[PDB]
Amino acid sequence: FLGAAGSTMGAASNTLTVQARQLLSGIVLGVWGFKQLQARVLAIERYLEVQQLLGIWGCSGKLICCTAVPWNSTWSNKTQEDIWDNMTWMQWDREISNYTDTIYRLLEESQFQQEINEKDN
Amino acid sequence: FLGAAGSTMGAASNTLTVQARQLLSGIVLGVWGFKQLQARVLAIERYLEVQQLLGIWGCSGKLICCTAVPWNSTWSNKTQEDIWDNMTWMQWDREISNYTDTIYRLLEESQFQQEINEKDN
Amino acid sequence: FLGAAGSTMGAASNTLTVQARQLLSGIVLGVWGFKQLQARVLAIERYLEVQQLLGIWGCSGKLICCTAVPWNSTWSNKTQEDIWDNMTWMQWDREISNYTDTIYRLLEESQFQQEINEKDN
Amino acid sequence: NLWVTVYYGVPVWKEAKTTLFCASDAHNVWATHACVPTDPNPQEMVLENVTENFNMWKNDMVDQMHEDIISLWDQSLKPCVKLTPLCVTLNCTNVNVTNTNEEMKNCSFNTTTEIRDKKQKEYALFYRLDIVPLNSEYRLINCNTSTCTQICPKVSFDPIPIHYCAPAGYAILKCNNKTFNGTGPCNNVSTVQCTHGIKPVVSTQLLLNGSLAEEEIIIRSENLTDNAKTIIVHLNESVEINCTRPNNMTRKSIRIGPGQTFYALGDIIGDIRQPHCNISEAKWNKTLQRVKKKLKEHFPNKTIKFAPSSGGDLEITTHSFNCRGEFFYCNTSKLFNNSTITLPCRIKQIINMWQEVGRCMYAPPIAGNITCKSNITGLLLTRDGNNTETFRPGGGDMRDNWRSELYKYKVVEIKPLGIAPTKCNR
Amino acid sequence: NLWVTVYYGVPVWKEAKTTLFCASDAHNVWATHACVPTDPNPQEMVLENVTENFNMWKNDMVDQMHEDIISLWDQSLKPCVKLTPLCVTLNCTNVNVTNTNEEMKNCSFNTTTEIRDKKQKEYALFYRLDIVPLNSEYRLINCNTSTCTQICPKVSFDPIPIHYCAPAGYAILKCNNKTFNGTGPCNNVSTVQCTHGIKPVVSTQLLLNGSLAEEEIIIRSENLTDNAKTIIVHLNESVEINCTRPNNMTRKSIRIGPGQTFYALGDIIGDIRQPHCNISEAKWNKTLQRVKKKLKEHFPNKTIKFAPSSGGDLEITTHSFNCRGEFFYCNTSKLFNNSTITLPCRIKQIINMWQEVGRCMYAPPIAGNITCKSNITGLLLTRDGNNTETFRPGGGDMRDNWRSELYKYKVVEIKPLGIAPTKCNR
Amino acid sequence: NLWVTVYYGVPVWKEAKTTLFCASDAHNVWATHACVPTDPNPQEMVLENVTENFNMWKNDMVDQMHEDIISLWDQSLKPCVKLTPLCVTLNCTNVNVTNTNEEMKNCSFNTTTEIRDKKQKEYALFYRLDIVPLNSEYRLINCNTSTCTQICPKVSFDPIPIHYCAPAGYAILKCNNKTFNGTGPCNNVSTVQCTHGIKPVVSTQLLLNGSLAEEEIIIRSENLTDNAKTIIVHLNESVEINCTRPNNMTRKSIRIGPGQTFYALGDIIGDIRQPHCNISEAKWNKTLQRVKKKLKEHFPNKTIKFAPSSGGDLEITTHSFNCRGEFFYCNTSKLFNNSTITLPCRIKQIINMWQEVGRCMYAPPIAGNITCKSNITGLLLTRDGNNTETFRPGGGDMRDNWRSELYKYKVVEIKPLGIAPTKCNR
Ligand SMILES: *[C@@H]1O[C@H](CO[C@@H]2O[C@H](CO)[C@@H](O)[C@H](O)[C@H]2NC(C)=O)[C@@H](O)[C@H](O)[C@H]1NC(C)=O
Ligand SMILES: *[C@@H]1O[C@H](CO[C@@H]2O[C@H](CO)[C@@H](O)[C@H](O)[C@H]2NC(C)=O)[C@@H](O)[C@H](O)[C@H]1NC(C)=O
Ligand SMILES: *[C@@H]1O[C@H](CO[C@@H]2O[C@H](CO)[C@@H](O)[C@H](O)[C@H]2NC(C)=O)[C@@H](O)[C@H](O)[C@H]1NC(C)=O
Ligand SMILES: *[C@@H]1O[C@H](CO)[C@@H](O)[C@H](O)[C@H]1NC(C)=O
Ligand SMILES: *[C@@H]1O[C@H](CO)[C@@H](O)[C@H](O)[C@H]1NC(C)=O
Ligand SMILES: *[C@@H]1O[C@H](CO)[C@@H](O)[C@H](O)[C@H]1NC(C)=O
Ligand SMILES: *[C@@H]1O[C@H](CO)[C@@H](O)[C@H](O)[C@H]1NC(C)=O
Ligand SMILES: *[C@@H]1O[C@H](CO)[C@@H](O)[C@H](O)[C@H]1NC(C)=O
Ligand SMILES: *[C@@H]1O[C@H](CO)[C@@H](O)[C@H](O)[C@H]1NC(C)=O
Ligand SMILES: *[C@@H]1O[C@H](CO)[C@@H](O)[C@H](O)[C@H]1NC(C)=O
Ligand SMILES: *[C@@H]1O[C@H](CO)[C@@H](O)[C@H](O)[C@H]1NC(C)=O
Ligand SMILES: *[C@@H]1O[C@H](CO)[C@@H](O)[C@H](O)[C@H]1NC(C)=O
Ligand SMILES: *[C@@H]1O[C@H](CO)[C@@H](O)[C@H](O)[C@H]1NC(C)=O
Ligand SMILES: *[C@@H]1O[C@H](CO)[C@@H](O)[C@H](O)[C@H]1NC(C)=O
Ligand SMILES: *[C@@H]1O[C@H](CO)[C@@H](O)[C@H](O)[C@H]1NC(C)=O
Repeated sequence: FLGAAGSTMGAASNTLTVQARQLLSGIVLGVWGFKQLQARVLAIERYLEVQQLLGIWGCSGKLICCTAVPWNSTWSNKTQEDIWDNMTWMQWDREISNYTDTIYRLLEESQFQQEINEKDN
Repeated sequence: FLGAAGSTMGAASNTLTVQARQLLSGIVLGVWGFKQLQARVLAIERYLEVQQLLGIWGCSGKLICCTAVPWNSTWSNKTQEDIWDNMTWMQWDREISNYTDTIYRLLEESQFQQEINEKDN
Repeated sequence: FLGAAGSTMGAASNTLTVQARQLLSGIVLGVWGFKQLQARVLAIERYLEVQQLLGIWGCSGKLICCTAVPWNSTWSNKTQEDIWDNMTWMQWDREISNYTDTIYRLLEESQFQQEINEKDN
Repeated sequence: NLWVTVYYGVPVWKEAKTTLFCASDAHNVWATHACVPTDPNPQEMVLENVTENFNMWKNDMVDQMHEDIISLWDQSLKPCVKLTPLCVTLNCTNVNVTNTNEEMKNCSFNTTTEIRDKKQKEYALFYRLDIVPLNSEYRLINCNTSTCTQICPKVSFDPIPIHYCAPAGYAILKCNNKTFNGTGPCNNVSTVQCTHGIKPVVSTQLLLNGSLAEEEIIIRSENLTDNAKTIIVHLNESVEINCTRPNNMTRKSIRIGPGQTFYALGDIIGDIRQPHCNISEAKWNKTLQRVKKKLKEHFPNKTIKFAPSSGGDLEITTHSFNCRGEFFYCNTSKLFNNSTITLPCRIKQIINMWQEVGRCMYAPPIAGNITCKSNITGLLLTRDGNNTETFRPGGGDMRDNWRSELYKYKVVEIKPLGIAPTKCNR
Repeated sequence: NLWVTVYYGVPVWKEAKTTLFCASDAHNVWATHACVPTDPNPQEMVLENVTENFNMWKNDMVDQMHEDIISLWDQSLKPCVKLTPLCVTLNCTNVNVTNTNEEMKNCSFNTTTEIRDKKQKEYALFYRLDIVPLNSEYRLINCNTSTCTQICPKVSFDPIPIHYCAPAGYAILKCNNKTFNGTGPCNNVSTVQCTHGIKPVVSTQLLLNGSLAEEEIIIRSENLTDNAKTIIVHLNESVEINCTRPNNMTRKSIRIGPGQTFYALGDIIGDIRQPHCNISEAKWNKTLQRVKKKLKEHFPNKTIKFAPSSGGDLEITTHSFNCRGEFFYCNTSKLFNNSTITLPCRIKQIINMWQEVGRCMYAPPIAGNITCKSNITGLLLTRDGNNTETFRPGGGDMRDNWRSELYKYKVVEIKPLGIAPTKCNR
Repeated sequence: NLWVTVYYGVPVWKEAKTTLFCASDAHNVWATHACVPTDPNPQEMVLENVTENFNMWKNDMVDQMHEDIISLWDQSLKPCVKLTPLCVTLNCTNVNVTNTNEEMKNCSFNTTTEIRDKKQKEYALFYRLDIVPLNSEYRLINCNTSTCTQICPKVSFDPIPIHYCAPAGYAILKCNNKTFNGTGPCNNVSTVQCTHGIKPVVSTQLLLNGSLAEEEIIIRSENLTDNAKTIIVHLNESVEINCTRPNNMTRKSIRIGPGQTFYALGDIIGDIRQPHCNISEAKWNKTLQRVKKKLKEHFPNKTIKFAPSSGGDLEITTHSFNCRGEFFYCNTSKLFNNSTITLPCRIKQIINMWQEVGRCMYAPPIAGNITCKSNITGLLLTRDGNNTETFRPGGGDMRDNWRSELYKYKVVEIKPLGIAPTKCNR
C-alpha cells in the first residue's frame, strides 16, 4: 500500500491493487494481548466500513467503478488531462475535502433512484 | 430503521433502504470499555450473519431479490391485494412464524439445485 | 463439513455446500467469557480471510469458479479421469502443497491482467 | 402464479435482553471519562399507526443499569484506603453542649502507622450511629461482618446524567403516550438510539431530581391486589425540598498505613444544631390531596389513610438520600402523620448502601455548611394486610428507583430479512 | 487443454493448536454458569474410506484443558478467606482414645480477630499430617513456603462433566476404532463439534469414574523401552470401590479476620475409627490377572511382578483422591502385595495439589458420615531399572489423568479453498 | 461530459492517534514472551516525489510507548514481594573502613516472620541514601508516602529492543532525510509496518545505547526562544562510557512473610572503593567542541557556556542510569566544569523512578563486580534566564528519552476510497 502515491493520478489509477490486497493483514492478560485484540478488532471494523460504503453504492465488490451522477463544476473546473497527469491523489482530495460529504450523500441517493428505477419489475 | 412499519406491506416495500443502511452504525478497563467492545463485536456478528444468509441464497448483495420456488398454499391463502395493501409486516411474520424455518431450508436447497443446473458448464 | 472427504474428487465436487454453509456457526470475567470471545473473533477472522482470498480472485461470491490460467504440467501429469475418480482432496493437496503459494500468486496476477483488459472502457 | 422474494431491511423488531453501552455528555464515580461522547443531535422517528405491549416492571434495561452501577461503584471503590487498622477499642466521651440536641462522641484510639513503633492517641469524632458498644468502650459498627474502604475525596459522587445507547441492530422503542401506566399497549411510539436524561439518583420514599410526569398523576404497581409488590407514584408537579446541615466541621487528615490517609471529624466550630429538611407544607398538602384523589380513582370510592414505616432499618424507615458528600436519613413521619414543615434528619457515615453482605463505605466529611435543594417527584408506597387502605413509604429494593425513569424504554433487535410473494422469475 | 478452478469448501483439514471453549449441560469450581449451554443433539458424521495418524500423548487438548482447569481453580479460589493470621504457635495434646487407632491433636492458639484487643484461645483439632513440630509446639505444615486460602464451603468441588467444543472452522476428529492404542493410524473416524463425557476427576494410581474401554484392555505408553515415561492401562470392566470415613465431626465456625470465618474440626461424636476403602478382592484378582495377561502379550513371554511405590511423597505413593468434600490418601500396598479387601486411608486437610510452589488449600470439614462409591477404570503404571519386569503405581504428572479420556480427539482447521483442473474458460 | 467514479485503494493517508502492538525478535520486564514474533524481513517502500510535515515533539507514538511501558513495569511488579513489614526502627552503626571513602550502615531490626512468635534481629546493610533519621534511629526513606515491592531477581530489567508495529489500515511513515531536525517538511520518505531498533533505555542527561545521528549533529527543541522546553542533541559519534562498581557484596536471603523472601546486602568482601564512571576526556572534549560549534551555528555568533544542574533532586542533577541490576547516579559536574575522566557515582536502592506518587521499587543487590560499557549518544540540555547562553543537563520528563528514537515515525490511516471523473456510463 501507499505505492505510486508520488506518481500522477492516472499512474496511481493503475497500481491500486496492492492497497486493496493488503487491508486484512500486514506488509507480507493485559500485558499485550488486549492491545493486539483491540488492534485486530479495529482492523476488521475498518475493512467492514469500507465494504459497507462500497455496498450502499453501485460498486459492491469492484475495484473500478462508474456512476451515473455527473458533478457540478463548482467543486473543480480543472481540465481532465491536467487532472490525471500533473498532481497526486492527496492534493486532489484536499481540493475536494470540503465537498466529500456532499458527494457521498449524492452517491447514496443516486443509487436509491437507480435501484427504484430497476425495481419496476 | 423501523420506518413505514405502520404502513402497508406494499408501502413498506418501497422504504426499505434506511434499515439496510443503518445497520453498521447508529441513528445518524472494565468500567465501560469491555461493554462497548462486546457491543461492537455483537454488531458485526449480526451484520455478518445477515450477509451469510443473503449469500447462501441467490440474493448476495441485493436489496430486492426473487426466487424460483413458489410456496405452498397451506402457509397462507390470502389474496395478494389484501396482503400488500391492508397489512403490515409484523403479524404477517407472526402468521408465517410457524413456517419460517421450512422456507429457509427450502430456499437453500432450491439455491443448490439452481447452481448445479448452472454448474453444467 | 468434512463430508464426502472419503469419496472421490468428483463426488466431493458435488457435496461442497455443507462446508460453505457451516462456517459462521457450529454443527446445527476471565472464567470462560474471554475464551469464547477470542474463539468467536478467530471464527470471523477466518471467514473474512477466506472472503478476501475469494474476492481478490475472479470468484467473489461463487462456490464454483473457473479461471483463465492453465497450469504447467510439472505440478501434475495425472490423467483427468484418474484424478477425479480415484483419490481424495487431501492427497491431491499433499501432491500440490509444494506449489500452492505459486499458483495463488499466479491467480492474483492473472486476475489483475483480466481487470486491466476489461478496464479499457 | 407467485414466487417468494427476499427483501433486505423490512421493519420487523424482535425481543430484548442485549447489552447497552454508556454515553456521557460534555471526575465522578460512574466514570464519565470512560463512555463515548454523545453526539447530542436529538433525533427520533415517530412510528405512525403502530401499537405494542410494554411491561415496565419486568424490563431488562433496569436490571442492566443497576447491575452495572454496582460494578462501577464497587470498582472505583477498589483502590481507595481500606479501614482494617482503624478498628481498635475506642475510649470515647460526650461532646460539649449548650442547647438541647447522645449524637456525637469524642473517641480516642491507638493507630498503627509506622509499624512496631509508637502509636498515636489521635482523638476523632464519631456519630452515635457508627458506633456499637461492646459492654466507655465502643467500636465501629461495620467491623463485625465486613471491612470497607473510605471513598476517596478526590472523586465526587454527585450524580450527572447518563445516556444509555444501543449498538447496531438494536433500537430502543420509547412510548410517548402521556397517560401510560407502565404496562399495557400504547400508541404514538417513537424509536431512539440513546436514552434521555436518567440521572442515577439513589434515594428512598422520595424520588429526588427525577423526571416529572405529564398531565395527570400515574400509578404503577405489579398487582394492585398483591401487597408485597411495590408501588410507584409520579408527581404532577415537583415539590421543592431544601435540606441543610448547619454546622462547620473540621477534617483531621490523619495517617494510618504508609500512604494510607484517613479523614475523621475534627471539631465543630460554632453552634450545635440538628440537620433538618424543609418542605412547603401547603404545597405538600395540595400534592397529597391530589395523589390520594388519584388513588381513590383506582379504588371503589374507598377511604385511604397514610401511615409511616412499621419496623424496618434506618435505611428503610427514613428518607435516605445523598447530599453534596454526606448521607442523610430523615424521619418522614411528619408528612404522613406559608408555614413550612421541618424534617429532623440524622447523618450517617459508615453506610451499607444497596444492602450488600461484604460492602460498606466510609464517607469523608465535607467542610461544613452543606445544603441540597431538590425536587420531590416520586413516591414509593406499599400497603399491608377492614374497609380502609393504609399506605406507607417503603423501599428495600433499589431497582425501583431506576424503574421510575426507564418506564418508557424497551430494547428490540431488528430482523432485516423479510420474505413475501410477487411475480418475479429468474 | 485444462484450466485451474477454485472450489469453496473442499474437505481438507490442517493441523492443531487452536483455542476451545467450554460447554456445560443442564454452583461448583469449574463454573458451569459460565459456559454456553450445550445443544445436546448428539450428532456426528462418519468419514468412510479415510485414515489419519493420532499421537495421543502429545495432544494439544490435554494441555489446554489442564492449563485451563488450573486457571479455574486458582481463580475461584481467589476471593476466599486467607490463612495468614492462623499460623501462631499451637499448644496441642492428644485426643481421648478407646481402641487402637498420633493422628489427631487438640491444638490451641491465639487468634487476632478484633485487632489490638483480647484474643481468644479457641481450641481446634488438627490431623498429624497438617502439623510440623518446631522443636508441645507445632505449626501448620504449609506456613513455611506458601500461604493458602480455604475453599469456601458454599461452593462444591465434586466433578460434573464438561464438554469441550470447537469454534467455527475447527472440528475435532474422533477415532472410533475399538483396539486403538493411542498412537498410530486408525480407520472409521468421525467428526465432532463437542466432546463427550470427560469429567475432570483428579486422582492418582486409580482412575475413578472414568470412561471404560471396549472389547479388550489397552496399553498406552510413550516408549515401552523407556522407563521414565508413564504407562496408562484401561480396564475391560470397572472394579467397584467403596470408600468411607466413619466418624461424626463437628464444624467450629470461628472468627479470624473481620468478615473472615475459618472452619475447624470441633469434636468427634462416637467411636474413633479409621478411614478405609473397600474393593472386591475376587474382582480385583480377576482384573489383575487379565491386565497382566494383556501386558505379557506385549512382552516376549516375560514374567511380570507388581510392587508398590518406592520413596515418593504422600501425594504419589498413595491413591490420592477427592471424596465428597474430603481428601483421601490410601496406602494401596495391599492390592499389589466373597472376601473384600480393605485399604487404610489417611485424610489430609492442607494439601499442595497439582504440586505448585505458592499454592495449597484448606479443605473445610464435612459434617461426618461421608461415603464415596466409584469405579476404578484405569491404572497408572511405571517400571524401573534381571529377567523380570516390575510395575508400580506412579503419578506425579497430573496431565495423564486428562489423557486417559481425550485419547480419541484431535483438533483440525478446515481449508475450504481448493484448486483443481477442468475444462472451464472465461 | 464526465462522470464521477469510485476507486478502491487510492494512496491517501489521514492523521494519527491509533493503537500500536508490540513485536519482539528472536524473560524480562517488558514481556518479550507476550508480543507476536517479528517477521524480520526488512521491507520498506520509498515514496518518490512526496513531502509532508513532521512535528516530532508532539507525536502520538511517544505518549503511547511511555504510557505502555509504565503499564508493563507496574504490572510485572504487581505480584512481587511487598515491603510493609520491613519498616521497623533500624538500630544502625558505621561499617569498618580502611581508606577515605557516611555511605553504608549496618542496620538491625525486628522482622515479623512466623506471626506472634520470636522475631529475629537480622542485621542488614543499607546505603545512606535509602535511610532517613527520625531524630541511632533510622527508617526506610520510602515508608512515609508509599510502600513498594522489590523487583523479583528471577526477572531481569536489562533492555532488549522492542519493535512497535501498526495494525491493518495503518502505516508508519518514516522520514529518511539526514539533516532532519524533528519538525518541518522533509523529502525521501518511506513507509514501514514495524519500527526499527528503539531500545527502551531509561537514562538522564546522557542517552545511553541510543541510535547515532548521521552526517552532522542535530538540535531539537520546541521553541529555541522559550526556556522551559527541553533540548535534545544527537551525537555525530558515540562517546564510549565505562562505569564500574568495584565491590564484592553478599546477598542475605532473609525471610519476611510466609513465602515472602527479602534480599539485603550481606557484607563487602575486600576493599571498599567508590562506584565510578569513566569517559575518554580527549574524545569528550572533541565532542563538546563539535556540539558547541553546532549550537553556535544556531545563534548569532554568541559565546556559549556550560554549567551543571542548579538545585534539583538526585534523580535530576545526576546521570541517573540502570546498569546490570543496579541504579547509578553520577555527579557529572566534571564534564561540564590519553587521560581519562572519572565520575564519582553513588548507587541507590529504593528509587522513585518516573517520579510517581505511590510507586517506588527495591532493587535486590547483584553479587558484586558489575560493569557497564555503553555509548553516550545524546545530550539533554536546557537553558535558564547578559550576552551569554548557559546550558545545563536537565531531565525530569522521561518522555524525551523515547522522543530521541521515535523522531522519525508517524502513524497514518489509509483512505482507500477515492473519487475522480472520467468518461464512464452505466
Ligand atoms: C425544581 O423545579 C424546577 C422548575 O423549573 C424552573 O421554573 C422556574 C419558574 O417556575 C423558572 O424560572 C426556572 O427557569 C425553571 N428552571 C430551573 C430553576 O432550573 C426545575 O427546573 C428543577 O427540576 C428544580 N429546580 C431546582 C432544582 O432548582
Ligand atoms: C460402575 O458401573 C456401573 C455399571 O452400570 C450399571 O450396571 C447395572 C448392572 O450391571 C445396572 O443395573 C445399572 O443400571 C447400571 N448403571 C448405573 C448403576 O448407573 C456404571 O453405571 C457406573 O459407572 C458405576 N456405578 C456406580 C458409580 O454406581
Ligand atoms: C559503541 O560503538 C560501537 C561501534 O561499532 C564498533 O566499531 C568497531 C570499530 O570502530 C568495530 O570493530 C565493531 O565491530 C563495531 N561494533 C560493535 C563493537 O558492536 C557500536 O557497535 C556500539 O553501539 C557500541 N559498542 C559497544 C557498546 O561495545
Ligand atoms: C478513657 O477516657 C477516660 C476519661 O475519664 C480516662 O479516664 C481513661 O484513662 C481513658 N482511657 C481508658 C483506657 O479508659
Ligand atoms: C493505647 O495507648 C495508650 C498509651 O497511653 C495506652 O495507655 C492504652 O491502654 C492503649 N489502648 C487503650 C486502652 O486505649
Ligand atoms: C395537574 O396539574 C394541573 C395544573 O393546573 C391541574 O390543572 C390538574 O388538575 C392536575 N391533575 C392532577 C391529577 O393532579
Ligand atoms: C428551614 O425552615 C426553618 C423554618 O423555621 C428555617 O428557620 C430554616 O432556616 C430553614 N432551613 C433552610 C432554609 O435551610
Ligand atoms: C499448653 O497445654 C499444656 C497442657 O499441660 C498447659 O500445661 C500449658 O500451659 C499450655 N500452654 C502452654 C504455653 O504450654
Ligand atoms: C496466648 O494467649 C494466652 C492467654 O492465656 C497466653 O497465656 C499464651 O502465652 C499466648 N500464647 C501462647 C503461648 O499460647
Ligand atoms: C473382556 O471382557 C469380556 C467379557 O466376557 C471377556 O470375554 C474378555 O475375555 C475380556 N478380555 C480382556 C482382555 O480382559
Ligand atoms: C468395608 O468392608 C468391611 C469388611 O469387614 C466392612 O466391615 C465395612 O463396613 C465396609 N465399609 C463400607 C461398606 O463402607
Ligand atoms: C543498637 O546498637 C547499639 C550499639 O552500641 C547497642 O548498644 C544498642 O543496644 C542497640 N539497640 C538499641 C535499642 O539501641
Ligand atoms: C527488637 O527486639 C529486640 C530483642 O533483643 C529488643 O531488645 C528490641 O528493643 C526490639 N526493638 C528494637 C528497639 O530494636
Ligand atoms: C561529523 O564527523 C565527521 C567524521 O569525520 C566529520 O568529518 C564532520 O566534520 C563531523 N561533523 C560534525 C558536525 O560533528
Ligand atoms: C577508570 O579509570 C581509572 C583511571 O585511573 C582506572 O584506574 C580504572 O580502572 C577505570 N575503571 C574501569 C576501567 O572500570
